[PDB]
Amino acid sequence: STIEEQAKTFLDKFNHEAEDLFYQSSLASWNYNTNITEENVQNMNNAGDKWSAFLKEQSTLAQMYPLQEIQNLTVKLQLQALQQNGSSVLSEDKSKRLNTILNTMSTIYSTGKVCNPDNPQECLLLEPGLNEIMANSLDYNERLWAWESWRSEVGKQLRPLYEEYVVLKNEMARANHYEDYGDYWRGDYEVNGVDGYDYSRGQLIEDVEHTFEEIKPLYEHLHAYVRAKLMNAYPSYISPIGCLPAHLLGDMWGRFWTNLYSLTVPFGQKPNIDVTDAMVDQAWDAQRIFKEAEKFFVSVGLPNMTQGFWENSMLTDPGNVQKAVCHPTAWDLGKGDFRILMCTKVTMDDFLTAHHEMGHIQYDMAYAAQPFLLRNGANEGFHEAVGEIMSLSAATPKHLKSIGLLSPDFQEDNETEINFLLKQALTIVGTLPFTYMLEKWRWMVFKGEIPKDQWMKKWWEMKREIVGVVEPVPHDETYCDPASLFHVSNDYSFIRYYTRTLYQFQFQEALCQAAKHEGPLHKCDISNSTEAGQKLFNMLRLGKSEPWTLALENVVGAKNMNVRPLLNYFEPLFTWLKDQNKNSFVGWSTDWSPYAD
Amino acid sequence: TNLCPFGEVFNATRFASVYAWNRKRISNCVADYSVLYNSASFSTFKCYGVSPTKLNDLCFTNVYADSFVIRGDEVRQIAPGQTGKIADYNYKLPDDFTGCVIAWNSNNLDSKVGGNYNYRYRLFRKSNLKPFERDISTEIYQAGSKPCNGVEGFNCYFPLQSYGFQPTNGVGYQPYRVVVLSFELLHAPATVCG
Repeated sequence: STIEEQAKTFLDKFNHEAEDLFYQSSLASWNYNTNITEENVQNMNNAGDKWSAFLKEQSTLAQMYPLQEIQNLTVKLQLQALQQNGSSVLSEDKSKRLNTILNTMSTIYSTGKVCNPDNPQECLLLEPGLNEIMANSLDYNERLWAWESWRSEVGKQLRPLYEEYVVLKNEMARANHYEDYGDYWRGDYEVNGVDGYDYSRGQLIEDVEHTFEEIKPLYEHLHAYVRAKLMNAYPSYISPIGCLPAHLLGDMWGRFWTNLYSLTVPFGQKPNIDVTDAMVDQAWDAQRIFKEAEKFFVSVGLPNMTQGFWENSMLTDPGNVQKAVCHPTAWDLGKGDFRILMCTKVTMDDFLTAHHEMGHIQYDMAYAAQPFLLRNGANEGFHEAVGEIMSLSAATPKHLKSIGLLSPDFQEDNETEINFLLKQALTIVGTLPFTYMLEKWRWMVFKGEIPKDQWMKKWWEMKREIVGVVEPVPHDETYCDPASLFHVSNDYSFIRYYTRTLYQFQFQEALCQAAKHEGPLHKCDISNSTEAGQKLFNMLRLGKSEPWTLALENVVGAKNMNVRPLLNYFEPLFTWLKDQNKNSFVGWSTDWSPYAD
Repeated sequence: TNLCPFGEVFNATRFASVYAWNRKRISNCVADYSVLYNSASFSTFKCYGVSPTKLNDLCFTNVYADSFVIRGDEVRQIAPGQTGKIADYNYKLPDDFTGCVIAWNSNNLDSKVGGNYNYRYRLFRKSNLKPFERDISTEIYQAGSKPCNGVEGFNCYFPLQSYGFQPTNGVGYQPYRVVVLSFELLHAPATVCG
């Protein structure tokens, strides 16, 4: 007889009708992912558009209910998730043009070829073609061609399309009572309705900027060490005081520095930790791997897995009679169905991802009692952090020697832990300024603070100053470099990969402090201690029903984000870096370029 | 003495719906519950007021065998002192129940690939059902005060909903074949005794 009751009944009928459609869509997609064929290629379209029509009528009907008359927080978070109009506010012609542009950019990106016409042998595919030409090559000009020609062709056809995209998305955003597309993309960290844990859209920039300044000296010493070590490979193309060129960072764009470890190893004679050479000889297959991985989760107090998990999960490659893409995901079909489909290989990398997907499924099964719309992580960075520490705590020599992956007496020396720490740092500390700078340029361009003539000037101006990377060749306005990335061409957001790295080390330091561990934070293991698991479970069960600030405080004890635990994790390597950086030069000059002659 | 026909109560190929639960009157037969314990298939065997050991020495006037199908994580609502979508709209148990609730899995029998949508339950109702009554209707439910005259429109819905039973559902949603043996004592001779 009131607004809250009407919304409640509406949500009841939505809930008891959405699962029977989502499940059939999930089952059809599962069967297709098993069998790559043109026979069932349209079942994805059928399931998608059936559930899409359902959702669109539901969202259209959901707008007769205002948000000012609701007092229940649960119902408010439930209704606020259904009222998001999206792109339905635009006119029919505008929506058709928008969809045409969106399809065109993706088709150009996916069917885009880059080749050297003069030499026929200089032609190769993308994966494992043009992707590995940038991963295990030590040539300068050969890397430069692949760097330049990819953006001189694919990115030069996306510029007028991206300009139309910018104007159309700005028009879309300004009609949902928003300011810009950037404000649209910052709205998922926004928290309101609670006293003492509120968060605003304009405070994210302030917090990110505060953390960046604190991080800057550690990255500065790492940057100096890496630049000094890279001088041996490229002595005639770098200046000992300037910047680092963009086409030598280990991949196409520079998101990760991992592939540089083969050249920047501190102790090259010490045998690196290895488990691929043992897994082959240990008669180790997926069945035994999963049998072992269950025990670790039972040890700390987490429950057991179900019967259908073993039967319905596909593990090893089904030969060549059929195709399957297994890009890394675990599977939750709904209605109590948990399965897994992984690319099994005999390598170091696969024990860890078994534990990782195990943790994903554990998080899924933790909040299965929440209502239909609230079955998710606290924010877009929480789900990937809880699966990353399970791999951290299982690779330690304390644990491996008890399950035998390591030798019974694999010695621990300071010539091995430094190697492990630097391998960790190359992947984690080499990406934060990259994510920061990309999102900053995106925000400023969406706000209109950069006029068109400065689209490709300010990009390199911030690149050269914040992250210490310069370009090999000058680019005028006709280019579009940011659009050459997958997430940009498919309009995906990017700040989650910045926030999750902050969250995960806070979690690990809290857990290994509570587990009563004495020694360096990088030698810690929470197995055989149920207190750490019981502490993580209380956060895991919450789901989306609480703000993320409260979720963070319930485990660590602080409502904000901090870099002190990360700096403490890396302090043993920080001391070594400072000791090794006594005679070098620390800092970079912004007035240098490789083509300024 | 003939064998009490528990086969038509325990191994029938098709059963009833919860909102239209079938009710079988068992009288003047020698029911044998000793084989029930050793079946090694009963996922749930709980008796309130009586015990399995005492079940073979007590003779009862009548046996109401109410038989239906529900999800697995819902048999707990078939008990005195429970709340949910089934304890108030479909089938409720009085606080003074003196019988047994027998439930076992039937995943591979009452399920088919592609779905089995022959079982239904109520979703919306204006009130709550008092003990031991059943209501069957297809009337239009009015959420607000418009009103609506037989048309599914603005806050007007259809109250019946179907169970999506399939081979691969989780244990919480798998079909459980529930028989609620309602022991009761009346003013009539008792010969339903093992």
